[PDB]
Amino acid sequence: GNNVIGDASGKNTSIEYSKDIGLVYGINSDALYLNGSNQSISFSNDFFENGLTNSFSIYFWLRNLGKDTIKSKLIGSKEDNCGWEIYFQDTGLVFNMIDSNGNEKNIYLSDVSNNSWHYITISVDRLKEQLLIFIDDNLVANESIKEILNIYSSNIISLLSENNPSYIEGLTILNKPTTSQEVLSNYFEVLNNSYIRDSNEERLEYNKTYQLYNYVFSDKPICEVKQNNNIYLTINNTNNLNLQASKFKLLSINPNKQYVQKLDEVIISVLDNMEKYIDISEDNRLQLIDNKNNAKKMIISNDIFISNCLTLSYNGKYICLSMKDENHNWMICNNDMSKYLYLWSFKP
Amino acid sequence: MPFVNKQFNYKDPVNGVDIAYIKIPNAGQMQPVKAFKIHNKIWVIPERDTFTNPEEGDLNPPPEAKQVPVSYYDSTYLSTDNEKDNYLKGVTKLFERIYSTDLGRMLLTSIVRGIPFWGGSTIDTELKVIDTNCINVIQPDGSYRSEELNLVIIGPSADIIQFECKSFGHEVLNLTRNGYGSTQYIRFSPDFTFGFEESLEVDTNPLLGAGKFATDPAVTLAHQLIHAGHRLYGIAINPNRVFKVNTNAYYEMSGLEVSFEELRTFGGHDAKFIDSLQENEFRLYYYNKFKDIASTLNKAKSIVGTTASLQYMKNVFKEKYLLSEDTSGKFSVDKLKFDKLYKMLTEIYTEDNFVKFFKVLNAKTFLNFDKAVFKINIVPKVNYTIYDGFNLRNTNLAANFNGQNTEINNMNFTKLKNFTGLFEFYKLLCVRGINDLCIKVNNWDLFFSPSEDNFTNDLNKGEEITSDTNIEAAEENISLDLIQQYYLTFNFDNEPENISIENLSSDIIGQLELMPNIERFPNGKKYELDKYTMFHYLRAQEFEHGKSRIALTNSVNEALLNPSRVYTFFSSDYVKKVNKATEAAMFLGWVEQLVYDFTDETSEVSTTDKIADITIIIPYIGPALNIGNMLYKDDFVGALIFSGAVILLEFIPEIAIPVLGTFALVSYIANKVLTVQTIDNALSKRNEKWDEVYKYIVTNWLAKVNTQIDLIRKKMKEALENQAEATKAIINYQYNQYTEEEKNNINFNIDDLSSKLNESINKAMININKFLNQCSVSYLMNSMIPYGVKRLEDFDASLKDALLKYIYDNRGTLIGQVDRLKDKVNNTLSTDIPFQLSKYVDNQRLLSTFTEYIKNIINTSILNLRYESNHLIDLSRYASKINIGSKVNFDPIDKNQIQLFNLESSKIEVILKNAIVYNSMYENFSTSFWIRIPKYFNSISLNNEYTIINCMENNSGWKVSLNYGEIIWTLQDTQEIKQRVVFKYSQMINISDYINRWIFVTITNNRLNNSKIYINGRLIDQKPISNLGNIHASNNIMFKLDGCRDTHRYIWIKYFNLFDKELNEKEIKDLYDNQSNSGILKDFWGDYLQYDKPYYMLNLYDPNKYVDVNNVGIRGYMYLKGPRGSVMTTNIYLNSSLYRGTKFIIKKYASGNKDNIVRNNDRVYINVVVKNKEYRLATNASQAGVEKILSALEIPDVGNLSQVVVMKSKNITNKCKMNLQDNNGNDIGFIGFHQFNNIAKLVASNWYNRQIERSSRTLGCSWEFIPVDDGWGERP
Amino acid sequence: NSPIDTDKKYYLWLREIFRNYSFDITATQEINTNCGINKVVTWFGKALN
Amino acid sequence: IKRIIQKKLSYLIGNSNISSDNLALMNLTTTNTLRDISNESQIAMNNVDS
Amino acid sequence: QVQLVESGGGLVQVGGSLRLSCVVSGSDISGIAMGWYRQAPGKRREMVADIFSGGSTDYAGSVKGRFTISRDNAKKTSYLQMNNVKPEDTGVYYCRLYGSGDYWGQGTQVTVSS
Ligand SMILES: [Mg+2]
Ligand SMILES: [Mg+2]
Ligand SMILES: [Zn+2]
Repeated sequence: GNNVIGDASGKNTSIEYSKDIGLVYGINSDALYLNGSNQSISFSNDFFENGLTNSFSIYFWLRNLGKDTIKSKLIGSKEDNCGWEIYFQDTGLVFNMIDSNGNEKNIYLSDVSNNSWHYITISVDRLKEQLLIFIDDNLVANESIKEILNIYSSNIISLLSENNPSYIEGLTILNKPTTSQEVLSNYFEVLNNSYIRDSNEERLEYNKTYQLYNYVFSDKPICEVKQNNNIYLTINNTNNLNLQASKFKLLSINPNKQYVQKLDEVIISVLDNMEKYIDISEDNRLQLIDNKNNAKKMIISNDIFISNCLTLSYNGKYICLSMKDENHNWMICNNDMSKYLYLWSFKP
Repeated sequence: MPFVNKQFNYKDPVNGVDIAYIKIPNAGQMQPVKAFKIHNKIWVIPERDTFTNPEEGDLNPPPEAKQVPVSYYDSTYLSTDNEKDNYLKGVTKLFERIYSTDLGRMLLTSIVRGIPFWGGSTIDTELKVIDTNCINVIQPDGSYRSEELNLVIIGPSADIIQFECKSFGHEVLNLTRNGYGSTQYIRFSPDFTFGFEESLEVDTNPLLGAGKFATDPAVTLAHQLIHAGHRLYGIAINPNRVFKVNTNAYYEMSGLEVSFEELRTFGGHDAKFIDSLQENEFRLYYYNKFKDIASTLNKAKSIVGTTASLQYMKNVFKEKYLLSEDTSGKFSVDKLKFDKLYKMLTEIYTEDNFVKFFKVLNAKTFLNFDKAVFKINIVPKVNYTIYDGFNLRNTNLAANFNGQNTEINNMNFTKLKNFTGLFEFYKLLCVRGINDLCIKVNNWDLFFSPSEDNFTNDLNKGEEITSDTNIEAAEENISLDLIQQYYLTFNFDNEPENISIENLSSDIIGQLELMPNIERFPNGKKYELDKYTMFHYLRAQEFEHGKSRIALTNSVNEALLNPSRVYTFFSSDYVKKVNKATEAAMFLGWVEQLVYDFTDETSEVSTTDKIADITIIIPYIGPALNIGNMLYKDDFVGALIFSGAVILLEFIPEIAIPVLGTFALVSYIANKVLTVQTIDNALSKRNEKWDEVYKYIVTNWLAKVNTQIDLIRKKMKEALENQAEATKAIINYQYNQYTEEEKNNINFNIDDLSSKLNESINKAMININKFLNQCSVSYLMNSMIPYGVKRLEDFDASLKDALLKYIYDNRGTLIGQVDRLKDKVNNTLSTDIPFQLSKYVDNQRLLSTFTEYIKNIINTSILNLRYESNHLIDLSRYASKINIGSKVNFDPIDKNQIQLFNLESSKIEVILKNAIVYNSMYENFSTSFWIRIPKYFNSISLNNEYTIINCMENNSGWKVSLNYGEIIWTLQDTQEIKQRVVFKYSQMINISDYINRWIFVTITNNRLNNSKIYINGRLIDQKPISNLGNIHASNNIMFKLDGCRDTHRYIWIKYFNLFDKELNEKEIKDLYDNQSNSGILKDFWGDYLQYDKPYYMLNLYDPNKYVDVNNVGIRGYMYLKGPRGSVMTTNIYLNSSLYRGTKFIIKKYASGNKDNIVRNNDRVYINVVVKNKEYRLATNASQAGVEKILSALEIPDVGNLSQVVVMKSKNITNKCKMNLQDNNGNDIGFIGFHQFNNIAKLVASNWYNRQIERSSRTLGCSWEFIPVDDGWGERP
Repeated sequence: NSPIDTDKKYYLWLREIFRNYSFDITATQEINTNCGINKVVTWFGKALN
Repeated sequence: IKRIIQKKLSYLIGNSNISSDNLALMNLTTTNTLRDISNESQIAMNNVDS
Repeated sequence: QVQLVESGGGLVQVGGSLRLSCVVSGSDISGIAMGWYRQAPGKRREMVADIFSGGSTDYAGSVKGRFTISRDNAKKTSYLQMNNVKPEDTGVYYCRLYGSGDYWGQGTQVTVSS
């Protein structure tokens, strides 16, 4: 009967948030959800006003429900057209950093508002006059801030997220600059907490409806087709042959366990006329069948360095796509394909 | 499923189908030659080329030597039938190796179905074959059959190693450039290969071999096959498109001839030397050529000269060119399909991608010119395999590309004289009277300076933004998954038939396609210079082999004017030490000091925190190549910090980015939709403009700047090699000066010293590669990109003004939306598109840097013992032999954990490869493993040393032994001089981190300084081993308790590793944290935390307390009670009682599998054992106070109380956390303790959730599960 | 130089002062000793003679 | 270092053409800069200790 | 829409010279190759010359050394200078812009008379 929001830095950080802000699990911990209309949260600290010589770092996990594209304030310490602000704009973010003399840094980061989690990192280094901006594991901006002098702003940082309902997790502010290694280390550590994720890097759930995509054919969904009066799975090679995308639901051996984890034994269900279950044929090729008892239990895992993709195996033989055949690329259980063919992803 | 479906021998009788004498097109009359059809449209003629070109019917050398770096001539080569059989089998083997790979399979398939076009008919309504695309095959009955084909492989011309694609041309058609295509004849020899120098791979392979590396012939064949594939589809780039170079400066080369076709064929960074403008130009040109072919097929009405139907030929060419056939049968070229085909033939068919597929070492660029020629023999399977090449698997040749090293795999490569003699093409550089001192500098040792006209652009040409203005897609870098995407949609089914064609004439008449007349670039051009050049500094470090003692000298002058003087950029103290006469008794210590100083100076790195994009600086680069100017190395460091990377360049490159072409917007009256679409298209084309200028700057950087840095890097490698060779020469003179008696008493192996200097140079080159790469990237980021960004911002300002005027002009049309469009324009154009290097260059992804570090650690392991499938094997590339004893016990839960008892049958033997056994005096090496040593109980273990790991041979080698609280490492040379290092842990301690717990042991051995022993990643002890001589380890490593007098003694051990280098503290810490299995919780001893297992409890804040239960029920509680007490055996052990207090049992709640292993974030129940019976840990979350007192309840009485526990594993991974949660998924808090009056009760507290991980305040909720173990074994 | 008159000029001066003092007071250099690698303070010798 | 910075600051506030509100902003920024200088000095003392 | 308009064709005596020109409207023709083809009566339209935006030229066999193809990107025009004409050079000459479409001209007749 309570939602606890606080600061664990041990400093004099004062937090004031709207009473009705919800918490939903994100990557590692619960994340604040802002509805974008009346929910906001402010952090107060004498260090947040920045200045002329202080170096600092900002990093957080953001998942935006990017409906609109107008310039809206997301988060920043802005007062007398001075300081810094991250805005929502177009398909992504905009970093604005302006000083008391008028020198400005307006940088557009593209492709962030795809309703998927992203790890945003900003590092302002005054000793080296260097600005670093990272999204996920890529260094998206390296700039020289030799021209930016005094960004003395308010001692409050106001997370507003105007006009865009969004999720924010793990907001962390440091008084030192960040190196690219540190960004990669934080990203990859936080990412593997034994949980499997969907296309949006949200936790994979049992008994939920998804659509399956292969890493190589990221935009071609997995569909179903009949060959010898029993039904198999393949991708849509012949452009829109009207093979509609198949509906997938994972089932665990446990009545409980809403969420999928590493090394889990799962069975796959497909919403055809009846609930069709996944089985391995004699030619190592996957097929849909009628009876639950014959469904094969596969062990599900993922790669540490690919955040939104997962792997499936049966008796050590992993699941991938076959060669051109019909033209149809069959789902097969074989270990003689390239590594990139074994990564799959689910989209709700 | 082989590409060549028949075993071909040169003495096989002719049959006229696949083995027969043939005559191909020729200038006049040609003698028929025996040829073999190895695949459809693929013939091989094991004959020297004296017939394809009538001007080259002579195998003797040409009148003037070819202007190529490496050339070899032998008029007797490929004359005997044995040579021809060897040639045929080698070509067959190379074709099989290419076809085995995915990319090569696609390449050969595309070559086969790319039949040359039937464009020989003068009448547009007919299809006539071209004679020059066919051959005549003599049948046994004496008749000849004319047959069309695609590819012929023949031997080389006069120059044996000059491989190229030839094709017979046409009277008016340029078959290789009009989309038609012609039959391709490739000059190739599989009995010879090139030899090149490489230093980039030391970052991932620090054990790289020394000297030259040999190119895999399969790569060269694939290169020529890609040329043939470009020519067969008629998309070969015009051979007069040449990357012009400046040849006027003293540092610039006298001349270079490279074609745009060759750059396209290479791929990687070489293909990026071409700007995007000319690439689009080429694509559209060949697109319209394909459309020409489509229209020719459409207007066709009949076929001539064959029995095959017209429709069949139309279908064949439809599949060759991927033409789209409509409902009426008319052919057309789809832009999408042509994109796929052109991209596959040009950007995927590259030498770089074949290098990636073949897994062999090869030059990253064409500017890494070849340096030698080697005779080879690839036919025997013991020398070369279809799947591995020279790098034979499970051998010494598999690792570090040692199969391609001409010195390690020396029996496979025989050096031959380079007919391009020394300094054949050169420049004469003279220093003005410091008379003149002049040096000849080889042409290919000079600087590649691309001309400005190569980088043409229309950035200054404005565009007209229309509502129909097309927005372009991305330009995806050719990655392996895209290659797989094309591989999975590739059609390997259809192969064109070998149809019956009308017989041609007996002698096919035809000549090759005309080559442009190339001028021999000037040679021997003399330059008069006022300053010593980098070439002079590099030349001063060279010397000639002989008897005379060469002496080092810091005066470049004196070194240049004396053969017996060698310049060195080292300190003057080094010069004095090396040049001194050393006595015999002091020889070995002298050599050791010289090695130490060499490694110290070469590995010298100065970190800087003052400039942004550069973090390290190597100072000796200053005096090594006279980079910049001035006296000391401090000048180099200071000037590098002050000026930037520009000092490293030999010529300042022009980066000329003009005013960007403004957009002109067309006006649509009374039309809202098309006007807003025009605005949006203008903004999108602006984004495209940002990307275009960025790409142009990256191309200019790759061609003008990065090449200079690469040459500097190569010359640094050369300078280090020169210094090492000079020092070795002086040391070996000194050794040979002795009477042979002193030479008997001193065991000196100069090859060992050469090795040692080689890996010292490898480390120095790791540092140099990192530094010079950083310099090149810094110059791109700071000195060239900003000119762009300025021009781009000016373009944004102009576009903003033009747009705002456009919107205010259509103010009536955009009624109401004036504000929204104004805001869109202002906000989009007020920002900057940041330049991301990972977008345009494949090298600079951060994940690849992490991968490089991990690989560098991995590739140093000469032995890696791991349990895979059902056997314990060696995961190293050497793949040593493992003999497992009958009584070796593997843990059923974690089979990597090996138990060794004090029995003769409980033993593990590793038979090492002969190339990885230790026999040296200078080679550093390391070992690491996890060991669990049980507590000692008997006094017989007192003063009883027993070996567990043995690598001793005749009292020489190394051993790991154990004693009472002692882990002992013992090194011993062949002279029985031995050194021991020890880690001591006491058994007289309350709670021990080592007794019966998993311990990560690491021993590093620097042959010059010390042997160090680390425990759990922390340095523990060190002993000087510099006084040790030659050590000869054992051919096998023995894991067995040897000499242990305790009959019941055993050990546990896992993750053994033997490395060929000295690990530093950082690397050992990385290994310790890597091998921790951080995803799985651990018990107190270090094993896997398990379900349904009773564990006594420890609290890490107060280890002297144990969990006890005051009373069972909701009204009771559990608290920490002390003291634990002490268990002891006098003079042996005195420890705190670990089996005291209540027990916990972890129960599965939401487990998705059945393995009884508690992983991280597992939702579990917890039972409490009181009076040997289980209760449930639970609490009432609705009681007042954040601290919720925990209680042990009857299992049927829990009801709806808070019981769901989330487990957490924090780093071994001994630290365990337990977050309590009710049945609604809410947090109750972590389980620790809180003070109520006297008693510290077990409490779920949400205050722990408010604390950052690893903080001291989290040590109260950190727990240690202790199960009963036979290594501890006190009374439960 | 011209004496500081605008607030910008003072910001430039103060930033350079801070950066130079930062580089001076935090000057370290890693060296090899018989005990291993040590992070030596650069100015120590000039500080206490 | 702090005395030099404070002397220059006080001199500029005493006699210069900068606007009063600007001078106030400068005072605030200089206070934060002194905090940063103290942090750097602390780093230096930790370095000498180690 | 892109438009190609040729001009300069006429009848010409053996060994004479004739200049063909072609102007473009609707595209900048920067970084776009151009070409001149000819169609003889009853034969297929054949390539005569090609010129790239950088200025590189590529000729056919029967036409090399007698014809010269040039271009001006600024004036958006392609030229074909025919020197030492021979009776085989008679036919309809067409200009082509190797662009996003099959951009052809109307065609102008050249007749070599003797
Ligand atoms: Mg509730
Ligand atoms: Mg307390
Ligand atoms: Zn080539």
